[PDB]
Amino acid sequence: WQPPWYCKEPVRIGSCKKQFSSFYFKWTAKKCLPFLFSGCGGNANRFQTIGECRKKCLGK
Repeated sequence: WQPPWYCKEPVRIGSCKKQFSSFYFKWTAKKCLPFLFSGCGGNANRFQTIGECRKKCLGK
């Protein structure tokens, strides 16, 4: 692994009055940080558990 898209890909929440759990891979950290996603306006840097986290941005 060498870093592709995901790691440097921006965190987006969206805007509607319910939030679902998410993790984004933080590029200057080297691990995933938690947030919550609303639904109405995200991207694709969102790992559903912290075990999916490492498969896009570490080579594991």
